[PDB]
Amino acid sequence: LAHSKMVPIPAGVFTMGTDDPQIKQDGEAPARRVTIDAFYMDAYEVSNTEFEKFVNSTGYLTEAEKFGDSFVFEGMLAAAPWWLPVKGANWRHPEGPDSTILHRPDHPVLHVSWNDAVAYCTWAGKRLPTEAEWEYSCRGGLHNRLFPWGNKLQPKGQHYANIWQGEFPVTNTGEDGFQGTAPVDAFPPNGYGLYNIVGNAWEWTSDWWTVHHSVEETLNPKGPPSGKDRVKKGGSYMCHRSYCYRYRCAARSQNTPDSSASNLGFRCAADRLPT
Ligand SMILES: *[C@@H]1O[C@H](CO)[C@@H](O[C@@H]2O[C@H](CO)[C@@H](O)[C@H](O)[C@H]2NC(C)=O)[C@H](O)[C@H]1NC(C)=O
Ligand SMILES: [Sr+2]
Ligand SMILES: [Sr+2]
Repeated sequence: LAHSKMVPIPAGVFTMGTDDPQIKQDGEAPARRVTIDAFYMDAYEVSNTEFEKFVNSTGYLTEAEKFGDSFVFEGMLAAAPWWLPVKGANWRHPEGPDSTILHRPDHPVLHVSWNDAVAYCTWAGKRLPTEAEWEYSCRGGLHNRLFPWGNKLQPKGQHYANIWQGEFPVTNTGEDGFQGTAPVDAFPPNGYGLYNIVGNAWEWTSDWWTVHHSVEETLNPKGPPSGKDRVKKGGSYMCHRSYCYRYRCAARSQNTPDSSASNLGFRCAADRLPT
């Protein structure tokens, strides 16, 4: 297991966003041409084992631990009735006090805030990716497709990402092999070597959130200089077309940087290889 390994994302120009927005309120449009310099992206979402190495090294206490609660999806025991603030829910106890990560060391770390993610990535000699880096990487060398792999949800009748099957929120059939999270190395990689870029855990990016984008061509854009929420990408194991079609690379959502939840993690990026 090399779950802190990075892959080289090649230099290129790509179309960020879409002129066929599916969630218009989220500023998926307009499509815009963005140039990205070559850099490195973590192949995997940061796992419990990998975060535990960080915590072991630094003593870091996450914002959820200090606040004393975090958001948990009701189905596995607020922004929606199915999100409950649970006392003692944190990265070690993802559904609250009497849950554990002992049996899921290779699953993505959860209940990590934007600040927690920055702390980890910087500790690791890395950083968060920008939204544009994240989206470019998500698209995996394909142009204007819905998903990392193309436009079909189940190409060749195969599951390609961990999202919801069944009637949300009452019934998760586990058709794709996982009701909650999957191991960070589950499912096929995309064209650049990334696993679970869409689905599984949401991923923080460095950008402040806005819904107002120009069509001007940009180079290594960093997002707006100010805001109140940071951008997160890719959707999660909770997402279903019926209520939440956010497992597309162009999709985007937000949370305040001190926020944490049972479907939200991250991966790191770097300009160059670290030690
Ligand atoms: C984080 O630190 C803990 C505590 O040191 C590690 O667990 C110990 O690891 C040693 C060495 O393999 C074992 O002999 C002990 O049995 C473990 N102690 C306990 C109380 O579990 C743990 O492996 C570290 N985590 C990571 C991801 O490196
Ligand atoms: Sr699933
Ligand atoms: Sr993901």
